[PDB]
Amino acid sequence: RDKLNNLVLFDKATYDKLCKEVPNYKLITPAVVSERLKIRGSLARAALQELLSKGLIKLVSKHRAQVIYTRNTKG
Amino acid sequence: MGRVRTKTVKKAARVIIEKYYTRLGNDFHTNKRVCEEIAIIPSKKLRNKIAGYVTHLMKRIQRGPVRG
Amino acid sequence: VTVKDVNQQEFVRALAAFLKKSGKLKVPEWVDTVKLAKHKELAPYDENWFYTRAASTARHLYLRGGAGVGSMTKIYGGRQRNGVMPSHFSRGSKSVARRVLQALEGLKMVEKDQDWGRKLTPQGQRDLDRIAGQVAAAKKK
Amino acid sequence: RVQPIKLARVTKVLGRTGSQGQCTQVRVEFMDDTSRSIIRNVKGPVREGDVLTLLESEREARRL
Amino acid sequence: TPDIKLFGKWSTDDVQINDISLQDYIAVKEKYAKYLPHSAGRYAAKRFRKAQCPIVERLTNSMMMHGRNNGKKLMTVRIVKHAFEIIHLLTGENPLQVLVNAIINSGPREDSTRIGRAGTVRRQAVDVSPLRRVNQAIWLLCTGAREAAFRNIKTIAECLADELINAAKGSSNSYAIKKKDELERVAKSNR
Amino acid sequence: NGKTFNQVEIKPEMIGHYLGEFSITYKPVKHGRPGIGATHSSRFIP
Amino acid sequence: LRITTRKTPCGEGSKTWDRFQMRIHKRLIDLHSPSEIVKQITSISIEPGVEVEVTIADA
Amino acid sequence: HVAQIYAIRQSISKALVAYYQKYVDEASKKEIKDILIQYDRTLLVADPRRCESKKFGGPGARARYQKSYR
Amino acid sequence: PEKFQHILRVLNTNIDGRRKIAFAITAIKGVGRRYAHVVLRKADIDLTKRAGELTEDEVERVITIMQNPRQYKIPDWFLNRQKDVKDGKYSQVLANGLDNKLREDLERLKKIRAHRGLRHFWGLRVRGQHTKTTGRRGRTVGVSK
RNA sequence: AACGAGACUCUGGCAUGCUAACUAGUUACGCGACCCCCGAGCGGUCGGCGUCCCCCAACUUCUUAGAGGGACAAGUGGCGUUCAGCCACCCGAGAUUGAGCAAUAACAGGUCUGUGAUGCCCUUAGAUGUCGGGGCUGCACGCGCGCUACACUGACUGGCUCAGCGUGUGCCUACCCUACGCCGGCAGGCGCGGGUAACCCGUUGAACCCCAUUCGUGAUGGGGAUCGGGGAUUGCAAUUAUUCCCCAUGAACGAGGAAUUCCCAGUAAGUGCGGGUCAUAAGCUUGCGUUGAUUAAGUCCCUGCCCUUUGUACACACCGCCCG
Repeated sequence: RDKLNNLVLFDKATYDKLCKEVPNYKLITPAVVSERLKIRGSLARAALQELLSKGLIKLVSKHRAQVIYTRNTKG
Repeated sequence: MGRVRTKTVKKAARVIIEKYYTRLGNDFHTNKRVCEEIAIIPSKKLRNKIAGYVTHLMKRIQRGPVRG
Repeated sequence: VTVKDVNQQEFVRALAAFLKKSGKLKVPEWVDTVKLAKHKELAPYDENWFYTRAASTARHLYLRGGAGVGSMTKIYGGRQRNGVMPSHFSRGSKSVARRVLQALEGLKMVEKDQDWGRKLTPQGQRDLDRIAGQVAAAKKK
Repeated sequence: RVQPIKLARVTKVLGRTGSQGQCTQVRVEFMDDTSRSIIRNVKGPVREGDVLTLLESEREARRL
Repeated sequence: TPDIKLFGKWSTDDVQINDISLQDYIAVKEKYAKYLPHSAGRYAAKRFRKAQCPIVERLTNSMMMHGRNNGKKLMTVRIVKHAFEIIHLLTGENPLQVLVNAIINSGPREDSTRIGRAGTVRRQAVDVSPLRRVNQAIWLLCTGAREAAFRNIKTIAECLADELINAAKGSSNSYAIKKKDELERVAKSNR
Repeated sequence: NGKTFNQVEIKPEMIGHYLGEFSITYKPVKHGRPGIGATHSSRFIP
Repeated sequence: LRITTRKTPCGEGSKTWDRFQMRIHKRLIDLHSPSEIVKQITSISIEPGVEVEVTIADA
Repeated sequence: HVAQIYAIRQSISKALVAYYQKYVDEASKKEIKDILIQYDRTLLVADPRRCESKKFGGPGARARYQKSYR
Repeated sequence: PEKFQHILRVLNTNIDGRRKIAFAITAIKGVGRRYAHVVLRKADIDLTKRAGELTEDEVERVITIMQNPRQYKIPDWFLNRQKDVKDGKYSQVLANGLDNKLREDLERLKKIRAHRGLRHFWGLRVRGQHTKTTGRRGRTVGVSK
């Protein structure tokens, strides 16, 4: 085992980066938010649900055990 | 695979061709029904074998003479 | 439409909500202390589990010939992890299902009919197929 | 080595060798020269007419 | 399209095998394209019979291993539908051409074996069948995603699609293209 | 017990229990010094 | 009827068993006619050890 | 859940055929036969494979209990 | 958001604000996960957020609803202890009192000196279990000369 | 010429051919009843959904079990002495689906604790032949067969949806399987009814699987050992906890050395169920379904076995014999 740092709620830099990482990244899953930031992972699940209501991300597929989200579906 | 014919087949096959040479065709099914009438073979699977060898012999007997 | 046509995952999630609006279902006091079956290790997350289960009760009666408190439990039962011992099947609670079916019968969406089992009232059968088309109206079947 | 990647195809299978039958002798045609042929040892299950990917044809088989 | 199945959305046309060596054991589109990878359960009763069945199905078969996952072929197909989806968003290709490169780049060119002399280990270099290459390459990359997701927050779908990228474009960040070159490095030595 | 009558006084603090919990029927145990075949080594003599 | 039991008394040696089976057969012919001539003709003309059970009515 | 799916497919394939075999001519259904049997997957045929009977000394029909020499 | 507080101390055990409310509370002895999902609902608060997001007003109510469970209508059967024995009531025991209570019942069963206390004092299994192949701490045994 | 092999018996796989069925179904209406316009139309009717109604209806595809047929290396192409056979292919169920039965001769193998089978010896009233209690479960240790685990291909909580081999009171001496109604969180209690069983339980409304929430890489909510208190059931009796249930307690264990077992197609592995023992009780054994891979189409390297040739100081047979 190991020790990895995580945060269960946001602070400034995480939240502000969260809005601007979106157009920079084509793939968006909660797992990828775990590594690029230090985020719990369950935090990232609900964080993406918020963004989809704004239309800053787009759903592309959904399942019980895995969920995919994309940038804006533009090209 | 395997399934090399036993002596019980080869003994009676020769006999049945000698004394009922005329009745034979060269088809499987006709040669079966003849063996069923000119003799009784007490199994069904055994009958399907003895016919097939009787057929296979009758092919060669229409060439040069068999030595058995 | 008949209830056969539609998805059934969708069916219950609109039927559960329907009942709770209309003041229907007089619920037992015990609903926040209830494991809900012998083979569970926890209470449900849900806080309106009673409403959800009454949906699934009335649906099965539409399909099959209707049966009592015993049979409902057998339909719901699942696997029991006995720890170090190998898992086996077992049946869940009874006294919950005995409150469910009597609560439905108070609304006269079911009734004790002949041949050893409650059967769903024509008023009940009307209400099922009424909201069955509401499902198709909603999304689009 | 400094030879580029060669391609050569089976003409015939000869028989199996090794100390558990794990190697297979095979004859192969060079696929650029139709009168050239070398014998090889090939590990995997082969049929006939399939193509291999030799790194050299300096090597040649003679025994198990 | 109306006479030949896609994959449920993914064309099997504009898909090539870019070797002449490894085709006729890689095929996916001659008529072998189907809506789903599944069989009635005929796959082997002859040595040649193995080859015929699709590459995409073979991948699904070798994905379920190690005890708890055996006999759960439907769960396995969930991982594959996400894989192609992730591969297409992530790089943007016909996501089968990714897989075909990933298989061809992971198959060994030469291999070693054992030979008994003097009661001591000696090794001999030998060649490898095209059918061996395909079987090996399917094995190797599936071990990668299985290994990575054994304590990672990442799901196996994500891990597997990453593993086909690094195989399809060699970069030695995969479990496959590493392990390929290990074998060939041995085969040079004892030869 | 099996042979022996172990006597006991009855307390008011023992109520609910049985009689047989206050008289044992085996020697607690001591050891030991492992014996011969007490393992995959014991064997041979001639 | 299945009986699956040891082939070895006082178990020793390689563990073996033995399947025995009995196959019963039932079949019934329904008649509708006067009960006299039935009970007359039925009980006679039976050579083997085969059982028969007459019923007054069932339908 | 699984084997039912193959059963309903196998029946509807043959059902369609039989309707043409009885009320329409040969050349209609001969065509349809060539199409299905091309990607045969047990649409017009049936597996003969069913479970084999277990014998003692194993938990399966082939697999055996462990054997110890010491 | 919600940066207000994190790790805190409550009665007898330190409880983190890192974890969800119910699961956080379980660390305190005499409270399992099953016991906590009840007590939160009697308190009529969310269990869908972290323990660091509770206020002081709220957690003050929690311990009251916990330590008088009969008076907030949690059933008697759902408690740790029903008629302790020689105390005469239904009771619910929590962290540091649990150990004190536990040590008494050990002492009691050596006071009377039943079979129980002897097995306890000897360090052997209380319940019907074989000890022939069960245990080991020990195994170094030799016999040769 | 004979025994074994094979032949044989059982089982699986092929029948819209044959035989016939309210203790098995299907279809067809006759329908009348319920339901929603859900589609054309209006709600009727036509179509769709199941149930009651079903017959003096029609049929036997499905289910059931009987009589029969079918596969033979049969046909074709290679190969073989062109013999015996072998390889590929068409048709198609390919010449191997799995079991039962099994020779000569032998073993100082197991069983006097299956036997009112049995020799001889012993014991036989202070009995080795009956009641009460205790023990076969006692632990510093060594080994074998297994079960459950070490998580995210997961756990947890809801929702959906599929099966088969069987078995059951009227028996042993007191006992079965359970529907339905009522009461209880649960274990369970209580009131009624059916079943001699293709008739009643049971259209066996099973698990894995499937669909949606929650947890987040943390010895964690993974794991459930240890242990405290309380409630039920069986029995004449439950203590060294018979079994079952509720709350609490929360350990080792984070993929395993030297070694080693088993397996080739509905097979391995995962997963549940019935029977056996049973007053109460399977982590065992014996069968059955369900989901269902990877790898091989070989070889004598290891281990071992069959046949020939050869050597031998061996025949209690190399686990032999024999020297200082």
